[PDB]
Amino acid sequence: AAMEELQKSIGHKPEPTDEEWELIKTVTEAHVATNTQGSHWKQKRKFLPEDIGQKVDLEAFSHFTKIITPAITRVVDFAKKLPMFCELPCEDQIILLKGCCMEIMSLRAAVRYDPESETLTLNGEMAVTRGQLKNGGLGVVSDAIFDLGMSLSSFNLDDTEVALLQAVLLMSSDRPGLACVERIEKYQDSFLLAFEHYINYRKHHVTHFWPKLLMKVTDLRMIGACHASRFLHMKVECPTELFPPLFLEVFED
Ligand SMILES: O=C(O)Cc1cc(I)c(Oc2ccc(O)c(I)c2)c(I)c1
Ligand SMILES: [As]
Ligand SMILES: [As]
Ligand SMILES: [As]
Ligand SMILES: [As]
Ligand SMILES: [As]
Ligand SMILES: [As]
Repeated sequence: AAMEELQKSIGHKPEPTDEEWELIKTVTEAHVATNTQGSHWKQKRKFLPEDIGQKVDLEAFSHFTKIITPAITRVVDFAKKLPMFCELPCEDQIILLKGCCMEIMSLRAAVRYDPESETLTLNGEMAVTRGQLKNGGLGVVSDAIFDLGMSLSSFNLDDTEVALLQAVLLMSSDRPGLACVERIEKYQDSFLLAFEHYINYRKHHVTHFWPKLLMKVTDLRMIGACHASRFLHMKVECPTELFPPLFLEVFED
């Protein structure tokens, strides 16, 4: 903990300390419990009819918002199982959640990318294509998520890495309106540090793994920001009635 810089300067790659291993277990379990069973959506997935999602294709949009509420609640459930999140005020809770929701949902869809069928599986239950997701309301956001998915294939991420990534997205102190900024940053730094150490232990046969991984954090933030804009365009090209209450609550002030 106190011998970070010096440990790096020598050339050693510090692995998780006992305190961090404990933190890693909590976050991983948090993710695993609120996410689909690994390597299961593959056999249980259902491809969306090729005729849907071939303006906003309201039919495809319909199919997506039908399962969007559970996807969102899974993210709240994840956040709930992290003590650091619970230590925070109600106002900060909501702000943090409204800001990372689409970032985490996208990472989750992205890691369930299948190069064979060239599809993503939403909620591990609905296999969709780039065009289908694009026409269903996401526009270029679909492109961004699929591009992310194709890229993540080489990273070979496990439940721990995806979980830590989600924790880093969640604890974003720059979220506007936050009140407990400096402690939300302490939490994030803590996650980032356990994360880097986890990566050293994992030793991916990939060059500059950590920095490349960090760039993904930025891409996920962009996907989120970009989706905020896609939501505005949705409220115009879509019947207000096809917007589940929680969907509206989380993305719009
Ligand atoms: O797969 C998961 O667990 C989470 C997940 C669930 C869904 I439904 C999803 O698609 C979206 C997201 C935002 C949006 O405005 C529209 I219309 C569709 C994505 I991307 C990810
Ligand atoms: As709680
Ligand atoms: As509140
Ligand atoms: As509470
Ligand atoms: As505070
Ligand atoms: As974009
Ligand atoms: As955009």
